[PDB]
Amino acid sequence: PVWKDADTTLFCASDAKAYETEVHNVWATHACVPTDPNPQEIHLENVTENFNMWKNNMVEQMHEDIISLWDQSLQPCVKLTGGSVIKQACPKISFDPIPIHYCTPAGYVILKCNDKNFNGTGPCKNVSSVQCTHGIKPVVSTQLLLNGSLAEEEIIIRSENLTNNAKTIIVHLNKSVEINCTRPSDIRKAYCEINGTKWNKVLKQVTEKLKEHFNNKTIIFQPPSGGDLEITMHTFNCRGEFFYCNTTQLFNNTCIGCNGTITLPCKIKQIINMWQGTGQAMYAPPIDGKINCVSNITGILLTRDGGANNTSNETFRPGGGDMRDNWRSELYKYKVVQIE
Ligand SMILES: CCCNC(=O)N1C[C@H](N)C[C@H](C(=O)Nc2ccc(Cl)c(F)c2)C1
Ligand SMILES: *[C@@H]1O[C@H](CO)[C@@H](O)[C@H](O)[C@H]1NC(C)=O
Ligand SMILES: *[C@@H]1O[C@H](CO)[C@@H](O)[C@H](O)[C@H]1NC(C)=O
Ligand SMILES: *[C@@H]1O[C@H](CO)[C@@H](O)[C@H](O)[C@H]1NC(C)=O
Ligand SMILES: *[C@@H]1O[C@H](CO)[C@@H](O)[C@H](O)[C@H]1NC(C)=O
Ligand SMILES: *[C@@H]1O[C@H](CO)[C@@H](O)[C@H](O)[C@H]1NC(C)=O
Ligand SMILES: *[C@@H]1O[C@H](CO)[C@@H](O)[C@H](O)[C@H]1NC(C)=O
Ligand SMILES: *[C@@H]1O[C@H](CO)[C@@H](O)[C@H](O)[C@H]1NC(C)=O
Ligand SMILES: *[C@@H]1O[C@H](CO)[C@@H](O)[C@H](O)[C@H]1NC(C)=O
Ligand SMILES: *[C@@H]1O[C@H](CO)[C@@H](O)[C@H](O)[C@H]1NC(C)=O
Ligand SMILES: *[C@@H]1O[C@H](CO)[C@@H](O)[C@H](O)[C@H]1NC(C)=O
Repeated sequence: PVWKDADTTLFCASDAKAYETEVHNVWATHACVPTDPNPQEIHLENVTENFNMWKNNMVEQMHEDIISLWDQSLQPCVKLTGGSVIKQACPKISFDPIPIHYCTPAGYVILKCNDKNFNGTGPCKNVSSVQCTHGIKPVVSTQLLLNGSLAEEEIIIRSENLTNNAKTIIVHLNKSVEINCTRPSDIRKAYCEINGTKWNKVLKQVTEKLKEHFNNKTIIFQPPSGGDLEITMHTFNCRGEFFYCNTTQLFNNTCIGCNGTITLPCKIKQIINMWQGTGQAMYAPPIDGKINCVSNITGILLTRDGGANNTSNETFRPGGGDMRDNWRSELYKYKVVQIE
């Protein structure tokens, strides 16, 4: 077996159900093939391969997919794009993401890093070859990574350049923390419940691994200092509704009598700034009754403050400036190569 580094157009595979009206199933039924019924993972013995999650074309490929999934799936009452206004019908839709497998065509193969504490760049000594990645849910989110996979041993810090403060940091947790978001039966006010004990325990460990990477300086968390609501708030879609939740209680440092349930104030917003970059979208008011979603916090997006090089401290705020890193945090151990 011999291969070289290569980019190629991938196809997608799903367990999408053709009878479903849910938009991710609708999309993957007409835009993906069925899941590999006999997927074979092939260990490459005493091969060491280099990987680079920040320089990986599958990320931009998955990105183009999720954009076209959202363009076909969501129907706003009004789109505000490039100085024109298009207004269509905005019926409520069924929204619940499903895992998407990414697969190489003929003559290419996907390599998978399996070293447990791989950080995303550098050599991997435990390499396998696969035909499709594992099922990845396209969870659109800010501040927290939701419903993703877990690191298998220690918590991992991922960055293209930790000494560059403009590069987003991906925190891969080894322990999921549940975040239970409810809009009960003003109709836009909602709330997310988190186990404070669980979260403060994990974040303590996040601080200790960050301190391992910032030469034992004191690690401080802070809320985002300004921006649009999509930045200052943890946003996500629960059943077609766009939730905006204040996380200031999560990135508090004293709790690093607060060991019970954190209750995060949330609001369902009709008008949003589109993460596609294309502008302002307006949706209809939320459905009647209780809107609940229980998700797994599996990672944190952090950007570190600048100008503290002569300081005792490093101060980190939640979030990043590109949906692509959400995809990166599940595609980090994957690499396409051309078979030579
Ligand atoms: C001229 C600029 C237009 N710009 C935007 O409209 N922006 C600016 C930035 N590129 C990305 C921002 C974002 O994160 N939106 C979002 C929407 C829904 C969910 Cl569920 C979510 F988690 C996040 C939105
Ligand atoms: C390499 O990874 C495999 C698959 O995840 C796992 O069984 C173990 O960590 C390693 N095994 C060998 C033989 O290196
Ligand atoms: C990733 O691992 C390499 C060693 O292979 C190391 O040089 C690099 O700094 C690591 N990245 C981070 C963000 O720690
Ligand atoms: C998670 O990682 C930390 C170190 O990063 C470690 O102390 C802790 O035991 C790990 N937890 C689990 C459940 O593996
Ligand atoms: C990381 O960022 C710092 C400051 O932004 C820069 O001086 C350094 O050259 C960068 N390292 C790499 C490997 O690009
Ligand atoms: C949440 O994480 C647990 C393990 O931490 C896992 O068993 C469960 O399936 C996850 N839930 C979702 C919706 O991914
Ligand atoms: C989520 O919260 C609601 C109300 O706060 C509660 O009724 C429900 O049982 C909770 N679910 C889980 C899994 O904690
Ligand atoms: C938080 O997790 C602990 C274990 O870490 C568990 O015993 C407790 O029930 C949880 N508390 C809440 C409020 O969910
Ligand atoms: C950082 O702190 C730990 C404390 O456990 C210590 O073992 C380690 O040697 C320190 N490293 C540096 C470079 O100060
Ligand atoms: C989050 O809540 C705090 C008070 O708990 C408030 O001061 C802050 O302005 C809120 N964030 C936003 C973006 O409104
Ligand atoms: C995470 O997965 C659970 C179970 O599939 C789902 O109910 C929940 O809505 C998901 N969260 C998000 C933000 O998609």
